[PDB]
Amino acid sequence: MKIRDLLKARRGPLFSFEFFPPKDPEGEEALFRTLEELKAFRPAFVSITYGAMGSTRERSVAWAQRIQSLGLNPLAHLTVAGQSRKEVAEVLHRFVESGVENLLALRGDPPRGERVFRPHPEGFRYAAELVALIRERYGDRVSVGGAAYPEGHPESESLEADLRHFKAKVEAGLDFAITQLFFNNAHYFGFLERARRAGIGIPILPGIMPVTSYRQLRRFTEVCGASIPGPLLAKLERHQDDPKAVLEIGVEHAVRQVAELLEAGVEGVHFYTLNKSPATRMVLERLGLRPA
Amino acid sequence: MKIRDLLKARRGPLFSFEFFPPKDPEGEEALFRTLEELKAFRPAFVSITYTRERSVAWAQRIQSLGLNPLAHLTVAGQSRKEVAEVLHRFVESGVENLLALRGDPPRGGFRYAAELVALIRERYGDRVSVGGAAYPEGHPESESLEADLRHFKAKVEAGLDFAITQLFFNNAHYFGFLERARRAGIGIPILPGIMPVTSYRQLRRFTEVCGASIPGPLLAKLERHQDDPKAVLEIGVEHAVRQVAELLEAGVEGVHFYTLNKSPATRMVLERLGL
Ligand SMILES: Cc1cc2nc3c(=O)[nH]c(=O)nc-3n(C[C@H](O)[C@H](O)[C@H](O)COP(=O)(O)OP(=O)(O)OC[C@H]3O[C@@H](n4cnc5c(N)ncnc54)[C@H](O)[C@@H]3O)c2cc1C
Repeated sequence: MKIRDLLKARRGPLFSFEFFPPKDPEGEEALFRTLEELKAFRPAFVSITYGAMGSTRERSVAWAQRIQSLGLNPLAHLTVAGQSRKEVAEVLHRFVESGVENLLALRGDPPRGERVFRPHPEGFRYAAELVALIRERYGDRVSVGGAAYPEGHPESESLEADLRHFKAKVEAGLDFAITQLFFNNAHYFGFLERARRAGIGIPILPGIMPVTSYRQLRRFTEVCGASIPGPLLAKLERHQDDPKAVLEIGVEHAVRQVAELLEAGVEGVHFYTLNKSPATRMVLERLGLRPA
Repeated sequence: MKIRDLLKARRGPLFSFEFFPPKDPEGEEALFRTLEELKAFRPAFVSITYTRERSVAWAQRIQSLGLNPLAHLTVAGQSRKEVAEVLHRFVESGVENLLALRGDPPRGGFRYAAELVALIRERYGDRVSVGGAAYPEGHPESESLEADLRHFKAKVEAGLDFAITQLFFNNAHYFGFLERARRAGIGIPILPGIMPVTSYRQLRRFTEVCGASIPGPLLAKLERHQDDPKAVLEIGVEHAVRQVAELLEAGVEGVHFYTLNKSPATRMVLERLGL
């Protein structure tokens, strides 16, 4: 099913899950056992994140076909970093010929432990270039999403420039966007209001990742650019070495965030889920969405 | 200044006030003494909720105090020419801001507000700024949130510059209304209207009010302290403060306070917010 059509039905909120590349073959089988269990939940779409800069490229195509084999709807993450325009086009074709109908067009992170993006010398620079590629080569045969940053990309120089680049990416041909994770709902609603004033009408799905360890915060603030609201931050940093209390804190905070988002009639919620972590399952149970 | 211009030019969220009207000459003078007191706060605009002779005089009086009136016009209970007449008198007085209404929040011939918006634009073009009411919680007795939103879109398309919502106690329902509006391609400013729950409850005793859902934790807090009006007051103020702090963090263009002259509720709310 195309995500644009799932969204168009307005059948209540779409719940989606994003997983991380498995470390070894037993972890891979464990992850697919988890996706098999997940089908009962009837997720809207599932994905596993892309790019060890390129990847794992044949691996990520294979994982999308395996997800489809389970009767789940894969969203293929497709990046431009570390790859020529022609390599990007090749991988794109491999996903679509494999029956992937949903693509998330992204710039992609730089390589591990490197902070500054530098384009491939014969590659794209901006995700909006990949969106335009897909639309010109496939049109409506696929449904295309992009990332959105309610608190702004760390590398942008103001929220208003950031919004203007987001509008350009939507106009290149997005059907929906999924946000970077955030912990303060008011910054998501405020992004939605900037987007509304800018006449952007596409569905924008909030992305949520419950805090599961204190060591995540540095990735969250510095790399993802998400602020941690004061009351939450206080609790976390008084409990860093009680991983039991950090987890329960993160779960509680995510439950309350998602409850408000669902009461605000968001088009769906996209959950960033560590492969082994029970954080997301606990959130869903506490919300009444999954059996205890 | 026209409200649409105040909004584009704002240096920060705009605060406006809407007073429920007085019952007697005593309460009339106290209201305008409050309004003069208010000049020090530099409110974006002020108004008084819905007898129309006195309405025009009130607008002139507010202007006389150096305040910017948002004049209310309703289609309810009057002919078309009467409506155009009150309209002309407002605009002849130098009122440049008009709120086109059927019902006039917090309260619960032309038939539709949209027809009055369209009349204003026919007669005055863009030389006035026109708002309408918005209902984040709809008319669920009556239609569907979807049908409600279609009606709002039509009213906006008649020529609104901005909307001010009916009061709400659950911010999520205001954010959900904005999201519905976004998906419908409505980009005009829409200001959240807030009334401390005390005041609303007081008001509902006296007249018919437009509905505003009371969330679980607030409804429960109210009931435990149910007798102890200074407790109940405090609960109302604390709830309105938290609502507004979240609204401002979410980049609302302003906040519109519905107030009983009269109650200490709205004064306390502004005070704790550091306004
Ligand atoms: C849901 C989600 C899933 C993700 N999955 C992955 C994944 O699988 N693999 C991975 O490596 N990363 C992934 N990412 C991370 C993402 O790749 C990074 O955050 C990256 O830094 C930004 O990607 P983007 O697609 O938004 O960048 P772009 O939209 O290309 O924007 C990058 C920068 O350029 C600016 N910009 C855009 N257009 C212009 C213009 N034309 N002129 C000047 N500046 C412009 C933007 O404002 C921004 O600062 C994901 C992020 C999200 C939110």
